[PDB]
Amino acid sequence: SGVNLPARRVIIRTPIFGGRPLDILTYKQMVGRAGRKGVDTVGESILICKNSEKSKGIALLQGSLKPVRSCLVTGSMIRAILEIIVGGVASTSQDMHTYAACTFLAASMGAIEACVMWLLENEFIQSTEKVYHPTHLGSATLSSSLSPADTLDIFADLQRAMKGFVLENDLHILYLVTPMFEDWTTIDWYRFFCLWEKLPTSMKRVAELVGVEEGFLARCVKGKQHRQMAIHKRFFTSLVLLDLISEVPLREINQKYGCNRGQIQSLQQSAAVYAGMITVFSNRLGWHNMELLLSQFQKRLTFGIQRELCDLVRVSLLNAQRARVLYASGFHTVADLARANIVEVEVILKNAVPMRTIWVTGRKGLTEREAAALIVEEARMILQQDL
Amino acid sequence: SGVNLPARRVIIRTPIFGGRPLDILTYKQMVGRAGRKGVDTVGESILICKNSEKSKGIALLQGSLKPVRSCLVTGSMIRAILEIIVGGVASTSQDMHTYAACTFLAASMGAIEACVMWLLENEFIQSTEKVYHPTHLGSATLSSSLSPADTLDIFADLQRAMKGFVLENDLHILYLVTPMFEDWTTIDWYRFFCLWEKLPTSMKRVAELVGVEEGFLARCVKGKQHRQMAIHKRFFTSLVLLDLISEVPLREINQKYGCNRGQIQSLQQSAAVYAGMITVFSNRLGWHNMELLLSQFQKRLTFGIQRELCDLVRVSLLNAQRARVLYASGFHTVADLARANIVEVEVILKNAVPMRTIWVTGRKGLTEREAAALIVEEARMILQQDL
Repeated sequence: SGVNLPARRVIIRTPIFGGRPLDILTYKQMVGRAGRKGVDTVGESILICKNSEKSKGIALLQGSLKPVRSCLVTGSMIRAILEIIVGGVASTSQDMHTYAACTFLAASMGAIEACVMWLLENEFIQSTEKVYHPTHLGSATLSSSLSPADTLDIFADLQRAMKGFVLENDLHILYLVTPMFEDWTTIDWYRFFCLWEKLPTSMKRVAELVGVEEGFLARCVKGKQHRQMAIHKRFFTSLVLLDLISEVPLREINQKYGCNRGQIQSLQQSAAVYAGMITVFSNRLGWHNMELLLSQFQKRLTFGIQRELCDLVRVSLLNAQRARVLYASGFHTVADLARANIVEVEVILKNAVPMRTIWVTGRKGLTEREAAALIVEEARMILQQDL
Repeated sequence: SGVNLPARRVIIRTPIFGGRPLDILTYKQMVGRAGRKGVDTVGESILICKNSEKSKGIALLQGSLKPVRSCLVTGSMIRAILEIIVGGVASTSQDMHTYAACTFLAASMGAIEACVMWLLENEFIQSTEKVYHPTHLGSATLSSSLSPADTLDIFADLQRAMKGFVLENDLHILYLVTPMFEDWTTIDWYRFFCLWEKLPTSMKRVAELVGVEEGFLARCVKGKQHRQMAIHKRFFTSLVLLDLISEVPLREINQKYGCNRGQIQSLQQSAAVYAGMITVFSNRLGWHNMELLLSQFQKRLTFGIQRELCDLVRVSLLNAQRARVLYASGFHTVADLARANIVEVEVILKNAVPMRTIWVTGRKGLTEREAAALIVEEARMILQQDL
């Protein structure tokens, strides 16, 4: 499903992918890369099958991808009506019924009117004379683009930071921006136990405040609760993210956290969007103090930087190390970095090694002389374009 | 200052005792045991002196006992007038001034009336038309026989356990009954730090609730606050006492807690009186809840037993082991221990070894057959005498 990777021959190992048979939908694009335009006159695919698996394998060759559905109580439809009656375009209930006539479900050929009552129960909409008007929680969910199923928990979770908050460490702030657990990595309980003990006094206070138990953490799982399970994995996700924003080596996290670099950036990119949705959610809800703490946490989770390098990182070619080594060069803001001597940044960028050898996302490789010039050149354009 | 120990010769090491010159008062009784009555016709005392210390040493010989004082703002006088006007005997202020004419200070030959004003400020006394009446705090302090200086802190300390309490472990209850630190032992910070880490999760919750800091505990003292000092040493006294009421061996405490067995009994006997004063203090103050929790903690601290052996220990001949081994013999209460077979308790008492060899306080040594018969015989008298 990714970027086009042309190749003359395509080989598939088994019709069974991860213990399950290969889907036809992904199979069409699975082979579709075979044959380069204007270079290769013939492209081929060789699916590999054994014993009785050939009967299952051949079915994909003569099979066709399944027809599309609408997937529309349903959690994907609650947001649908919330997206229209909160924007103010559709107010009368009868006109809302015509919206359900405009969807994919209607065009394919009851509970739609019974689903707005679900929103009525959860304070998302106030009932008036029927003509519906959004509430403070309803308008905040739409602006931040969260699913209404998740918001009910967040609203009761963010409001539980009202009772008690810690500020020495970023853990409690990070705990409220970790999205979920999904299946981003396989947990290691014994490894978590050793990490649980070595945690400092400040961080252990956070866990008790959000429901994580010191007495039960990597203790009962060894010897053997869905909402309690979604909290412990949420805490582990927050522990990993705190090391990410501390700029610890990514290799070191592997040796310490058990999850490899592939699932780390697939989480810090996903958790950075969450911090960009909680911040907007708290902005529209009139929580000006909470928006202050989470305002800078979207930029920190994306790039794995500290507070110091937030301004340096604004240049698109400084991801996580090209700004740290540059920061030690006496350049602490992007304003005066834009005025750096061109020949000066060449030597400092040469060092710190863990002709197109330096890499920048989007333009493949680059040479050091050009990229260092691009560091200043991009900094020129930022200073006057935003003022 | 203890029990008489006659001897024909008494020899003293140095006039300097513990880095200070020896007092005259203790010197009269220092060698007064020399010469047995009706056995020794001559008793002698030989003080050993060196170099120039002989001039200081001879002052002991020709010295006379220092004249007595009264030591009577003064903390020992606040209790003096509280103890009388709260009993109802002295009410009028002029009669109180007459009482101050009856003291040792008066008979030896201004601020007496000013010390009442100290009691007025601290709510110990309500002011009426001057005729004075007790308050709820004033009548509770007298009955429990606590110094008014200590009560002001206890009342706030015991009202902080009002808001938050823990019950799974006996630590927080023990924290409210540890008297002070005095100079019962020399603290070991590094050993406490290792002990601080190995504390379970439940006990560490108590320390944060009473002012003890996980971050600062055997951390700053190594690298280098009187009320903060008196709390940490209070916590150590409560930490030691919990092992005492867990029936752990006293030898093991020495290897683990660093304080010798001599200072342990000098604490558990002193801390047992405190539990007998806090319980009475809470009784008169109308706190019927922790009067229940602290009711059994005077007997536990005196004998270093658990809850199970509270009834067995009522017999004066079962201190801390003679009841534990007897408890495992199927005898769990003093009611049915009174009906035990005489020959049965002989064999069980013979075992558990860590003719008059078994020892009982107050009667020197005893033989096993007599003492085992005394275990039952004392239990006979208790059953009907108390009913």
